[PDB]
Amino acid sequence: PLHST
Amino acid sequence: HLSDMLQQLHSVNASKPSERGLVRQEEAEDPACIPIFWVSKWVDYSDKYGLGYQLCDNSVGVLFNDSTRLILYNDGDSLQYIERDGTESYLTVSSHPNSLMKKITLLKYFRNYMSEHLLKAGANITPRERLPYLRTWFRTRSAIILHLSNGSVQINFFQDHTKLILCPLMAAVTYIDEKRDFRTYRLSLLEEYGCCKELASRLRYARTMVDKLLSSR
Repeated sequence: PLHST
Repeated sequence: HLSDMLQQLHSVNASKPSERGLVRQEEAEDPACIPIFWVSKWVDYSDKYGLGYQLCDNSVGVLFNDSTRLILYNDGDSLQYIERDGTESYLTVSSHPNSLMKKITLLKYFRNYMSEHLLKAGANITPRERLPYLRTWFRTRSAIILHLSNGSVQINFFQDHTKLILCPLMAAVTYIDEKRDFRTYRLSLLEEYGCCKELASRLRYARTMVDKLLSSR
């Protein structure tokens, strides 16, 4: 993933 | 800080907390050891600009690709800039050297994205009462590892959304599980009372991540 949840 | 963290993790792992008698994990909880800061949101745009992040106090930071850093305090205007040589400068979004125009604009974009989207990690946590910045970070297939300037190391696991926040000053670990429930444990108390295999496995992984941080300083 390139960003958090 | 990292060397101390390694020793703390080595000590708990060597005690085999999940492989002995009755596990009394609850007795290892210490709410007084709750961290003051952790990373609540992050954006990896390192392909071009860098790693943007939000701390739990709603402050934001960017570790740019050129190893410079910009930190926006939670007042939404006060800025700290850290150059390559480590020089720390203070300014605001409105009042800044023209040379920082691009970087400030980038921070704004990161900030707005993390204000509009994404969940706040540890939203249900009351933080304990000069901001820490992101010293370094890296990713594996399974996790992102975030090392803060206050010595804390945070590990977010991608697949199950579980997280560890390790602090070498408190010698403690905060575990956020799949249900977003959280507990803070004193590492020495995990040696004393044990823990479940789930936490034990993640602490073994954490040790290997700290080894990577130390061997790549």
